[PDB]
Amino acid sequence: PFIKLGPLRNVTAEIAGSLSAAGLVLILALCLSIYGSAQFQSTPSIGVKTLSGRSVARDPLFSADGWSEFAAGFLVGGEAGVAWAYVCTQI
Amino acid sequence: THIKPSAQVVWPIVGQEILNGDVGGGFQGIQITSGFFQLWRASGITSELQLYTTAIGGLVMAAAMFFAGWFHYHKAAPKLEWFQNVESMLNHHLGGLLGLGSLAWAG
Amino acid sequence: KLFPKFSQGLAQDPTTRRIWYGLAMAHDFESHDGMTEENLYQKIFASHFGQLSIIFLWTSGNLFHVAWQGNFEQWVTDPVHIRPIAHAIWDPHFGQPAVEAFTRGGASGPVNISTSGVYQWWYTIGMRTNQDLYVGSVFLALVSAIFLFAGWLHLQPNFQPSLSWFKDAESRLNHHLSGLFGVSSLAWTGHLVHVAIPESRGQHVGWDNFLSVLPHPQGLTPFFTGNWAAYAQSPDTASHVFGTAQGSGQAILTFLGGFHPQTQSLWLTDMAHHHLAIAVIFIVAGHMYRTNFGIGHRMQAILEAHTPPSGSLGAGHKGLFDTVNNSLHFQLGLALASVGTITSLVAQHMYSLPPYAFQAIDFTTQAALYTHHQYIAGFIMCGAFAHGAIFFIRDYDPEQNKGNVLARMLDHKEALISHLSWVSLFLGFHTLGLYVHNDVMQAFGTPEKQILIEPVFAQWIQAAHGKALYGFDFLLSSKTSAAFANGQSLWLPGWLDAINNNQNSLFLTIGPGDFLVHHAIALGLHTTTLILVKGALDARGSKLMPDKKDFGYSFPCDGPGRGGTCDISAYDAFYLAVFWMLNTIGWVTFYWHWKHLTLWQGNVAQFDESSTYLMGWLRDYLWLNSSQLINGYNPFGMNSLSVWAWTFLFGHLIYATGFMFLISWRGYWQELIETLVWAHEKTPLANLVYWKDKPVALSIVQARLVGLAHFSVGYIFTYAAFLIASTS
Amino acid sequence: GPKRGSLVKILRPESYWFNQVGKVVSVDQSGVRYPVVVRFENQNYAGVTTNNYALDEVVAA
Amino acid sequence: MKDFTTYLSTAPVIATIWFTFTAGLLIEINRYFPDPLVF
Amino acid sequence: AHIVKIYDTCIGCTQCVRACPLDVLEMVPWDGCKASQMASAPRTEDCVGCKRCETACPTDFLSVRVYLGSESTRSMGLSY
Amino acid sequence: DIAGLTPCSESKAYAKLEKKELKTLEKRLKQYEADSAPAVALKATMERTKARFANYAKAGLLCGNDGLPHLIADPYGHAGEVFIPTFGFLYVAGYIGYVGRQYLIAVKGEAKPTDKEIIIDVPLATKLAWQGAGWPLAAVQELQRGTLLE
Amino acid sequence: TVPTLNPDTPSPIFGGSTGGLLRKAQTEEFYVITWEAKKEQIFEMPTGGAAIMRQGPNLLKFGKKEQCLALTTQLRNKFKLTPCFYRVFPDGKVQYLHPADGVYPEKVNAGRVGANQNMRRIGQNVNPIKVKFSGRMMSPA
Ligand SMILES: CC1=C(/C=C/C(C)=C/C=C/C(C)=C\C=C\C=C(C)\C=C\C=C(C)\C=C\C2=C(C)CCCC2(C)C)C(C)(C)CCC1
Ligand SMILES: CC1=C(/C=C/C(C)=C\C=C\C(C)=C\C=C\C=C(C)\C=C/C=C(C)/C=C/C2=C(C)CCCC2(C)C)C(C)(C)CCC1
Ligand code: SF4
Ligand code: SF4
Ligand code: SF4
Repeated sequence: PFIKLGPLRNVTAEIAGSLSAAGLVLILALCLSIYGSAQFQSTPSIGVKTLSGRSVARDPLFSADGWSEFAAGFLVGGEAGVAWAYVCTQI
Repeated sequence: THIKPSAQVVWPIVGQEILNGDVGGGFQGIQITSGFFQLWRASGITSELQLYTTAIGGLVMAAAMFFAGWFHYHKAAPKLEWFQNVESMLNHHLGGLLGLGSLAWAG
Repeated sequence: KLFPKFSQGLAQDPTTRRIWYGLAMAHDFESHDGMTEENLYQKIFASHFGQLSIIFLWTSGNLFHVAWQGNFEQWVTDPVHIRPIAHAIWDPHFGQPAVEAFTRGGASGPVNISTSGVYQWWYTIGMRTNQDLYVGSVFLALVSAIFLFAGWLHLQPNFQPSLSWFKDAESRLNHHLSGLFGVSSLAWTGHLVHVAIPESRGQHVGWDNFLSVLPHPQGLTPFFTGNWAAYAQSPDTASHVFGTAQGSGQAILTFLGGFHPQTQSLWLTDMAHHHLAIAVIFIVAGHMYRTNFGIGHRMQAILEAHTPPSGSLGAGHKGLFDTVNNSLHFQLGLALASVGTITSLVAQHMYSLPPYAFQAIDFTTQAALYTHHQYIAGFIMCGAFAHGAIFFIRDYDPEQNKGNVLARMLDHKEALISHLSWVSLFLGFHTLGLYVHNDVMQAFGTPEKQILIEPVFAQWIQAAHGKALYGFDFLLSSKTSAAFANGQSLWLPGWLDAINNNQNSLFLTIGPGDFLVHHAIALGLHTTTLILVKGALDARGSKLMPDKKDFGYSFPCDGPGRGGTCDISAYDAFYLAVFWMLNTIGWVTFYWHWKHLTLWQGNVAQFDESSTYLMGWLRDYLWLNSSQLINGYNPFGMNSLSVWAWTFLFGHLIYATGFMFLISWRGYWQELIETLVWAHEKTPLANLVYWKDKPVALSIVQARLVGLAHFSVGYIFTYAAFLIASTS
Repeated sequence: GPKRGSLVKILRPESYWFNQVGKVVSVDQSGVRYPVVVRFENQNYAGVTTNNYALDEVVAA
Repeated sequence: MKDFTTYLSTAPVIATIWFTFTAGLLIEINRYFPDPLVF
Repeated sequence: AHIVKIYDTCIGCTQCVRACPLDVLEMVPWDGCKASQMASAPRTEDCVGCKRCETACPTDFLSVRVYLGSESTRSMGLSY
Repeated sequence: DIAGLTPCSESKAYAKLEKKELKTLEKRLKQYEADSAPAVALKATMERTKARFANYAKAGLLCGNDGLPHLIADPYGHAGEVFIPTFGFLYVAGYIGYVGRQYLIAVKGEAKPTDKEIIIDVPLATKLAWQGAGWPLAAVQELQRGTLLE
Repeated sequence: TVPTLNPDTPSPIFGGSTGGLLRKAQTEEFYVITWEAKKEQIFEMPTGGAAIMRQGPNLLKFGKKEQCLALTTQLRNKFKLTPCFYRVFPDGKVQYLHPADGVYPEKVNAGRVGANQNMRRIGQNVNPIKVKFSGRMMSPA
């Protein structure tokens, strides 16, 4: 996105587009760390069973220590994952 | 090209006279935008007399429709069965009304 | 257990409403959990401090940026041909030619033109350099911090005042009348004498030397002697140039009247004497209520004594002491009423008698101000009438006010409401009737058939004031009148000279176009007061709903049954009343704007001839003076009126959203949301996210406020963009 | 109670017919509180021509 | 025709038979006395 | 939840119970009225505040009143 | 004169408003023959429009710097402008109102009054219509008598 | 007399609709309705849709008590039947609701003492100055 449509599309065009993709990453991390800050106070809450109907173990997708490692995954994935759209299109 | 279509005149009172504008052909009035003048040319109308005669016919037709409406409620009101003849209604409306309509028009 | 900390009831709300109300409930003390009279008064007091601290910080902010980013010094040297800088702009969104465009004045980047009249204010008071602005900015910031301090200070149990102290009304009245009004105006007069007057005479007097500089040659000899006339011995000459020695006198206190001819503002000597004079009346009068000395009046006794014979006013004012001293909303109603009147008072006297040097030469500033204070006055008035009924509901004691002026007021309220209705319908019918009549005659090309009533009564008043145009020869017009002969050798020469200069705003010329618009404004007044008064008096009970007082000040309705009860609450009455506020002051501000615009333009005959019909307003006011505005950009290029035109459309867009929230109501939107909340919950991936706060439609009362807010903001912003862009 | 069909003024302030006239239909001779059943010519907002009142909330005039 | 006359004496009919009267009256008077701003 | 009260002017015509969509009101014996019965509101935690009850009352003035109060998940008509 | 404004009988602008309007219609009338229909209208309007101006000059209204006749609304140069008409209204409005009063009261006592607001008793109304001619003499006498107020 | 037992019985024929249950039934209180339909005749789904009733005992599942008392009044008025209905909680508990005391609330049943019953005229309420300095309202006195 932030390469070809931006203000410096008609020129620093991909350096311009690079760290701007690295940004919505870090804000999502605030959004997802702040999303997590409110919700989980005591234990998880999901549809426990499968389609088969037997009581399977509950997922850590929804928990106190859950969304933390996701919010971390969204950061380290995002920031690094951004760098490789401008090591391949630029460098 | 050089006359503005007009078919309304104002009476001379209360300054409304000014509404009778310079519309051409030596006539003073309100310029119409209904598009009747062109209909009339398309229908082949040439003189006013013809317009008068068409007008009187429409008035008779108005009388006939009013008569029809009183009749089909107060003397001879059709039965539910009647109104439900959808196939017949559809056929007659498609073929008589639209069909014979545009046919005779095309005449 | 959750925020709202102050409400269990709202805190247990499972939805997004909890949030909204929480924001909305924040300042309503009486409605919070476990509240007492003590906590009420104390929180109110602290809140007052808080307000003051925000005000002083705000004022300091202005001074700060004028000093730091403005061209204050370029203005003083040349006030006539320099556009006063408010602030610098650093906008990363601007394009190349935008940055060029907004670089006005002597600025090294983009700048905005001040239309606040703070320049002429300052400048007239004595402010000369950026340094002065900086020192004032520091001071007032210090006062802001001090006020904040003070707020938390009387929060501690040692410094917590008692309710008895809050109820000591006599003391507060004495102190405010003598000290806050008397002393502070005396001290100002001190500032005018010591700093402003010398500054206008071209002698820069500062903290470092005032004490060493004589304002008068034989100073403080007249004062004690009783030879006060010496203070008025030699005023500034008619050829005096402001801020310079040339033509300057030595007098410090005069009654000259009229204006300083080059600046066209009131004489700082007159202003000095004015502030001093009022100061004395305040100081003497502020020793009137009884406190800790035994000498003074009883409020209660005065009020209870004033009951006329043969019970034409019932029990008179018996019981009003208690119902006022108890009721806080009553005090806020009186306060807001008076404040609203004086706000318009200020607006109407300031324009016709401008007090600042080289104001009134600034068109845009004047227009901006006069619109400002009339809208502020309107809102303040609606608010006065909004704590009117809050009294009527929550506070009134029917037994304790038995047969008083207040209870008797409630008694014949149908008469009051119905007669206001008459007065508004009369005006509405006739004024509109005479305008639309005037338009039809204009349309048919017969303007000679117009109904143009000449305002004989105002033209009479102007004559009594000394304008000679109309040739009635009354009072200050007629040379053979005691009123003339008395003060002819006092100030009337300055006065009469000013009233009859028709290039100034002082008692403008009046014709039939003035006549119609004032009755439009009267329609404005009477109808808004109809809504507000009706809302106040029927806040307690009606025939449709006798138990309304059990519900309170804002409620959606009382159901669809027995006819339907939408917009039944006094809340909603005030809501309805705001729209007339808006419309009425809309009319007044237009009236104002045009009648000046045509004066400045040099053709008053444009106004007199087109103000007699409404197309005239549409064509010659609205259509003409937006020409430049709407051009701020086009497909070809751009100019400096970008922001106003942007904001013009911004205001319109705000204005139409408001219509959305006003017209369409809840049931649609909730069911909309109802399908959306299913939609989310069976959308995969998105499934993994769920809300904490259940999504719900805004309330009725919420919809009511949110519409009103958008409407008002759009109103104000749109006009402001128009007013400024056109006048500039 | 009042005699049947007598013209009676209402004195209950919270009524739609307050200080207005109605006719008595029948005063219930029992231990009921509002025995005086009144019917009026003009309806209220709630489409009702009739109501019940106590002996101190009527005055035959 | 007791019935037909009651209908002619209905609110919307009377209003119209009244307004065409007090309209004409005012159009009429504006004909023979045209353009008044006095009397 | 919302507050619902029945006053003593009740005739016990039962329209307010019969009208309710959420069964808040009921009829109880009493000694005050010709119908020997009065209305009662024992289930106001389920009360939504839609005011059908009020619209249904024949008494002047109404002998049921609904005061909209602190709002809970049920009173806000939620199915989600 | 009053408020310094000129009289229409003398004033220049007013007499130049005559000229402009007339000389608008004479620029139209050129585009038609003299025998024609619209020429008799553009002559008749002119005659009427030129008569109209003459009849305010004879009336003696005050015309301003605008050229338009302004009005006087208090006392005696210009009584007929407002002071006389004013009574005209209060009469005919009082006429309408008091007829309407005498109708509603005259119905009031007749089992169902609401029917007479819709199927109006015409021959009742048309008798009250004429009775309502002398209304101020009745209106006063009714304020005296003390049947006017509830 | 005894409130209803809470057994397993088959729900009536239905292709399914979007108007039905959601997250609220899983982590809040959903609602269950019981009745003995005589024949198989169609009914209006209060959360949208056509649905055929079955003979013998029929139970439905809803997430609001309005959806019960809209249906029950549609089952009671049209077909002239008589349904019972009660709540459910997500840990497996039940709350018996209607008819609470066997008798429906409109016609009188002994053993249902009066609640929120003010014993004065409404205009005999006190003014809301006389209920400040509390957490109280205008009617309860
Ligand atoms: C002269 C003049 C003037 C003035 C005036 C005035 C100042 C007035 C006042 C007035 C007033 C101060 C009034 C009062 C009133 C009161 C009352 C109280 C009323 C009453 C009424 C009634 C009672 C009525 C009745 C009726 C009738 C009679 C008929 C119809 C029906 C009815 C029922 C409506 C002016 C300048 C303007 C103009 C010129 C002339
Ligand atoms: C508004 C403004 C501002 C502000 C202001 C202020 C807020 C001020 C304050 C304050 C002040 C600025 C004050 C001053 C004062 C002074 C004084 C006060 C002095 C004194 C001295 C002396 C020496 C005296 C003494 C004595 C004697 C001798 C006797 C008696 C006693 C006594 C002690 C008085 C600014 C500029 C920023 C901006 C613009 C405008
Ligand atoms: S407000 Fe909405 S709900 Fe309350 S009555 Fe009017 S319409 Fe029915
Ligand atoms: S409706 Fe009014 S009267 Fe009929 S029962 Fe419910 S309460 Fe008693
Ligand atoms: S309000 Fe609607 S729900 Fe609450 S009780 Fe009265 S009727 Fe039943």
